[PDB]
Amino acid sequence: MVQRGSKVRILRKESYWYQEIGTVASIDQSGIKYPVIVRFEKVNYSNVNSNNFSLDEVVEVE
Amino acid sequence: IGHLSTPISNSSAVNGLLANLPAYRKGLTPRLRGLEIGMAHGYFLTGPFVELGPLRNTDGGILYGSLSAVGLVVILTACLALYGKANFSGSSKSKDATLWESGEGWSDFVSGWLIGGAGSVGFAYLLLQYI
Amino acid sequence: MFLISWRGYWQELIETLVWAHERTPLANLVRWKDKPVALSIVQARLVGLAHFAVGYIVTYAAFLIASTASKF
Amino acid sequence: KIVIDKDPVSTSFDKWAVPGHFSRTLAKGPKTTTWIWNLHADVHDFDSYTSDLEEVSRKIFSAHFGHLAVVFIWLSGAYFHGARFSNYEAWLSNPTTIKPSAQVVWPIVGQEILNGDVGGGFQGIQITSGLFQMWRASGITTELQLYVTAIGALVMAALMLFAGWFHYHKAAPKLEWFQNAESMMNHHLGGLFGLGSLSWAGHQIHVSLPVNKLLDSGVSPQEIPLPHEFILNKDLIAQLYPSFGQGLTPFFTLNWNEYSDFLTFKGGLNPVTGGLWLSDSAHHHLAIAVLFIVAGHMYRTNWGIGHSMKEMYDSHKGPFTGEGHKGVYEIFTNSWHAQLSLNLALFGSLSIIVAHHMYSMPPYPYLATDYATSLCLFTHHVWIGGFLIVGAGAHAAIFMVRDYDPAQNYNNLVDRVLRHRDAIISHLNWVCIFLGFHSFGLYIHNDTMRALGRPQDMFSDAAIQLQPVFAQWVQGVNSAAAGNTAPNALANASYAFGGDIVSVGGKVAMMPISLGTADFLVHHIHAFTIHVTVLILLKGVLFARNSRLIPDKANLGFRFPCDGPGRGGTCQVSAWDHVFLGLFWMYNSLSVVLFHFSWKMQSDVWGNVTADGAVSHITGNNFAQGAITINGWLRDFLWAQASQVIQSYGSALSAYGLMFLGAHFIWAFSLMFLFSGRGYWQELIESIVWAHNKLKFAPSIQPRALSITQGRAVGVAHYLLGGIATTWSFFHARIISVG
Amino acid sequence: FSKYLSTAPVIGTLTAFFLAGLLIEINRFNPDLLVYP
Amino acid sequence: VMLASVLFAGAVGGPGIKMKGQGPAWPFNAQIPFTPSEFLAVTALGHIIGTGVILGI
Amino acid sequence: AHTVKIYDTCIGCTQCVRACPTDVLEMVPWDGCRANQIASAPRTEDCVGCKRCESACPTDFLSIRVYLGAETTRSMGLGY
Amino acid sequence: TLNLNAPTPIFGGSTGGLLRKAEVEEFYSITWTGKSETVFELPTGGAAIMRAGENLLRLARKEQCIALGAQLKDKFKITDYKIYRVYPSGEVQFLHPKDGVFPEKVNPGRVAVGSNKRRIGQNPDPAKLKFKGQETFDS
Ligand code: CLA
Ligand code: CLA
Ligand SMILES: CC1=C(C/C=C(\C)CCC[C@H](C)CCC[C@H](C)CCCC(C)C)C(=O)c2ccccc2C1=O
Ligand SMILES: CC1=C(C/C=C(\C)CCC[C@H](C)CCC[C@H](C)CCCC(C)C)C(=O)c2ccccc2C1=O
Repeated sequence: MVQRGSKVRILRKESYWYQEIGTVASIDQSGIKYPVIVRFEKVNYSNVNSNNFSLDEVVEVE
Repeated sequence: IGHLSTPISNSSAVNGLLANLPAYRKGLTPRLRGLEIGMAHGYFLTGPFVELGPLRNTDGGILYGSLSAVGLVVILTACLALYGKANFSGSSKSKDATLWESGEGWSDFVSGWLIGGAGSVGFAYLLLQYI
Repeated sequence: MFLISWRGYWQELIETLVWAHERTPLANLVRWKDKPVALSIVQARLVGLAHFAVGYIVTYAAFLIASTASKF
Repeated sequence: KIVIDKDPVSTSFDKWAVPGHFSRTLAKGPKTTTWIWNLHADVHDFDSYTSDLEEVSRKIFSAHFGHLAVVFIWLSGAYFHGARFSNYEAWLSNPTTIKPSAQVVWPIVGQEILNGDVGGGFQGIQITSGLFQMWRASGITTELQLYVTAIGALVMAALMLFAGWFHYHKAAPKLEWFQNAESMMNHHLGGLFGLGSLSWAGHQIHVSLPVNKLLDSGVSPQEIPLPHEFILNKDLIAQLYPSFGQGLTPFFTLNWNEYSDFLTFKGGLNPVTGGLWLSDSAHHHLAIAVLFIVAGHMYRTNWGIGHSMKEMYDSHKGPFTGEGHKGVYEIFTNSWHAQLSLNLALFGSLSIIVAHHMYSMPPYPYLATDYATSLCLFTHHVWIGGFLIVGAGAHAAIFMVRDYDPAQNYNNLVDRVLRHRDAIISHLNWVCIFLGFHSFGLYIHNDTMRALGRPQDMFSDAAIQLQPVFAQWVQGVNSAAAGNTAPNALANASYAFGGDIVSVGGKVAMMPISLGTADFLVHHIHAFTIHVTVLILLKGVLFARNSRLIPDKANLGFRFPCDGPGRGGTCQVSAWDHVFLGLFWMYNSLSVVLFHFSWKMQSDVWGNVTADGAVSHITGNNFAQGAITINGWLRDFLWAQASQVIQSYGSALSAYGLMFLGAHFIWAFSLMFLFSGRGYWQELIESIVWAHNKLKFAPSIQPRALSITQGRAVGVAHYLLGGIATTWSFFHARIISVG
Repeated sequence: FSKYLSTAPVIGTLTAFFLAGLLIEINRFNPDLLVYP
Repeated sequence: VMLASVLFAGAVGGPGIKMKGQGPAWPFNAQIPFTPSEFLAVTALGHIIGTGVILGI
Repeated sequence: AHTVKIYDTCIGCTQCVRACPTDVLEMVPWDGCRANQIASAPRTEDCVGCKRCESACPTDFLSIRVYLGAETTRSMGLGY
Repeated sequence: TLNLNAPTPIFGGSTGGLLRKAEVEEFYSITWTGKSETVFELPTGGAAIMRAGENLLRLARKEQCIALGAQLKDKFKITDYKIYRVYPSGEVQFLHPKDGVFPEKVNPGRVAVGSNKRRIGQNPDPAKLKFKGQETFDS
């Protein structure tokens, strides 16, 4: 279980920020798949900084 | 309206020349309009070959120049045969049903181009070497 | 030409040559069966590289032969 | 009506800190490294971020002051280096023998070998800019007059730079001060062009003509009185052309015939120098002034009399062309790009007209015998002119994307050209293919005929002749025109059409450039290569908004790389990419014009004259039978005349040899950007960010590959720089050695 | 203006102006340094 | 000749002027027509026509 | 025709639909939640393959993909 | 339906539109009501004038209809554009709005066509689907 503000590492192998550190901005309090919103320092090639991940793709390195 | 209307678009001075050439003329059969097309193009095509040739100051130059021009007409008979073999497959009908739209007469057109093309190449060989 | 210039210049150049062929009398009658398009993106990378590679090799083989056969 | 605003922009350094301050897209910080190139791309494009035409035009006005500053700064350096570091004083005593020189090189690592034996007791770089011949025609005899002019340009540079600060930060004019085109045309015609040619006509009479009358009498540059003495001492201006003793009474009483000795129509070349007669050019700009001052009283202002350009276009409409020119005035007083493209077209079209009128009618004394300068003066202004014509097709395309309004343009002359653009482009498409076959193929024919041992079947002068009869006739009506249809002129407009050989020193100043079978071929190469260059640029203009392929190409922009790999692939569809492709073709077109020029003159025109009168040219009349085949263009021009740019190592011409190979590098380096694409490098950089992220020091400004539009731009920039600077080095190292 | 001189193009230029002029003045008093003597 | 050319410019080019009645007025506010904008116009044109006429003959 | 497949990491942002120049895409309600949406491509025969729907998807490595298949007259974008 | 005949805008021009492809198979027509007599750019060349209308325009491509249908929603705010594709010498009537609403708006009753119940990193290798009729993205 990840909470907001927690510094996570992404295990989604397709992501631009795979195996990189980001801070969770929020989690969605419903049963929606991919609820974990992580904000990253580094922008991807579409110059965005957020994505929706699941709890299986993140860890709790804090 | 989809087509542009310039003042010289749809002018009767050039719409009358188009309607009377042997590609759009109404009275002709495909054997005749292949002959009229073939007689005109074979007549001038021997022009550049006898005056601009690899051999021009020879015995010698009027025949071999006109031998080259009938060489084009026998090449272009194949092109008119191959265009008819390809574009009219099964004699593919369309909305207009002319010689150009559906096939419907096409084997006669190529022979008409063959007869008039080889004619006027040889006909202009008479007016240059002789006459 | 196939390396520097790329495709959608030529696709918009053929869309006017298609027009000028469909509106020219005595040639409006002759019709293609294949709609003319530009060479594809992967296609003219190969076409540009082929002309590059043949021209690379043909030029040296003419120079390497004639610069040595003239003197030995 | 002058209307301004008082202090709209403060003079602060708060925005000097932040780069990218002007736009909402920038100044947030570079998250990637494209921002470093996004910043330098859209700075001087004021129209994108600022959405007020009043604010946009104030930026544009005060920026030309900054460009006026850098030209004056550059002009002062032209005058300073002629004052300090030049042999201009020794050159006036012997102008044929001594090579013109400035730019002494410092005694460091070995580049002081470039300070060569250039003439007299001076050592420096033999320059090819013609400033020595321009300053002699201006009358300058000592270096003090060059030194004060270098100071005079720097104070003028500060004057323009202050005026750009003042007219944006302090007193910025409103929009209505800029939209007054009739008062602007009135002022620039009579004031800038008329008084500028009236006041320069004053210099050529009082200053240039007296000192040159003694210089072509050949006394000394020291014995000649200073040019203020020709204003003060009226006895001194009376011993040479004694019509100054009557004053301005021939002028006001219309008895202008008394000025027949310093306002002539002699019209030839000086037999002592080989330049135009200065009394012709004195009479010239005086006649140009009155034509320009009178024409500046044409357009209407706040005094009622005068033409209105808005009502000349209304009721200039025919039956072919619909609503006529109605709307082109309102387009031209609102679009800054349509004003830019048209003023760029005829600035670059003029710059090639300047090149053609200056090798054949050499305006300056000892410019014609200076083959080292007359070729570089031609090849410069041709090259300057072709860049500006590509900027015409560029900025006409930027007009179409955001300044074109369909509501203002219904059935006018912009609408009706954008409605039959498929008829314009395809008829332009055919005439390139007709000209490419029937001009280049006549070289391919002549290659194949001379290779096969058939020299009687090619197109030559001892073969199937293609004589240029439409140009040889015009050579006849202009060579026999002095005395018959221009009866007051003593000699012809030029010696290039027909006339004697003017021989100044031992060398040809000018001689009749004949036209033959080869000249038919190259002038149709020129006709071909220009028509393709038009075809790419005009396709970009007419299809800048839409096509059958992409119907919303103006919603995507003037400068975007592609609409994807769909529709078969839509790479280089935008209006920017046609400017990118036309740059090579402009490079392709102009480089033949400069290859045509450099060998036409060396074989038929330029050369030496013996003591009897026979001419022996430079390359020895080998343009006639060599320049009809591509092999003769390779063997007798590019291989035979680059024998001075490669044998130049170890001599004073060595920096031409180093610029030769060094520009072959930058040209070939450009193909790395042109032939390849971006997405290779963006995954190659992903291996290099890893090897920096491994050692924990990867930059926070994330490295990106250059964009698709930038990779095209950085490849065309090094392409032109690589080939022009090769042609720069080949031309300079050749004609310095032989001419 | 001092915060302007800390920006990348100017401080990329004046240090390159410094490091070039370092190398320029070296070859004036110490010319033609092939090897260490 | 020159004084005739100002009348020839004032009779032909005079009614050619499209905008009439503008300023400035005459300095004594007189009831004189052809306002001194137009008088400087036809005299300059009269000096233009009268110059080529004199030099042409 | 080109194949367009929409993956379940979509968020109902509706950005790829309004960036389509040939009106291929549309929004549809989702089964398991019945509140959020997903894009859908019921008109893949109209797809030219411009990949503008991938330039507008905000998810990291976009939820809608375009695989350029066989080229018909629509997907070639031909006016003839 | 298409409501042909409907008045073409007052245009007279455009070489660049509706050539021989239209008469054999598949041309398109966009129909709208323009609430002025104002000028608008065409995808062919630029002007016509929109009628009071019932305005109709016969275009060559669907891509040219949505480009014009975007201009009427942008510049004139007339979003009532209703494109079609023709009969016997055409294919499919009533192309847009396909379900009575714009595609960016949600409408129940639509079915998720082309949906995948997986991510893109969960796509199989092509070696697993080698020598089969399955493709590496279809489900
Ligand atoms: C000297 C005092 C001074 C000061 C403090 C300012 C300050 C300002 N100016 Mg002003 N201005 C000035 C004089 C000054 N200006 C002058 C002399 C001109 C005439 C050129 C202008 C014309 C002008 C315009 C049109 C604009 C400004 C703007 C600005 C504001 C932002 C500019 C900026 O941050 O980039 C600083 C820029 C630089 C450091 C680059 C200067 C480039 C110089 C001029 C030429 C360099 C080319 C050179 C020849 C290099 C060639 C290549 C090389 C390799 C050889 C800032 C308040 C902008 C503004 O107010 O936006 C709202 C704006 O649009 N100024
Ligand atoms: C030297 C290399 C080269 C060549 C030969 C061409 C040729 C052409 N370019 Mg290309 N181009 C080039 C470099 C070249 N370009 C580069 C580097 C770029 C990137 C900037 C471009 C980008 C470009 C643009 C943007 C455009 C062109 C266009 C054209 C065509 C002009 C039409 C014409 O006159 O054809 C005449 C044909 C020739 C001169 C070829 C000579 C061959 C002889 C005469 C005939 C062949 C002999 C024989 C019959 C062969 C058949 C026998 C065999 C089958 C057995 C022509 C095909 C333009 C176009 O297509 O518009 C119509 C156009 O708009 N090119
Ligand atoms: C000229 C050009 C075209 C237009 C080329 C076309 C339409 C093909 C025209 C070639 C004609 C048919 C002549 C080709 C004949 C060859 C000599 C032989 C071909 C037959 C082989 C199978 C042997 C592109 O489509 C293109 C696309 C992408 C990048 C660059 C370019 C590009 O440069
Ligand atoms: C080489 C190449 C690249 C890679 C080139 C890049 C990334 C440019 C980077 C090179 C510059 C020189 C990096 C500059 C870094 C610093 C500014 C250096 C500062 C040093 C100071 C002392 C001045 C592309 O991105 C590309 C894209 C599209 C088509 C072709 C190409 C292409 O050919």
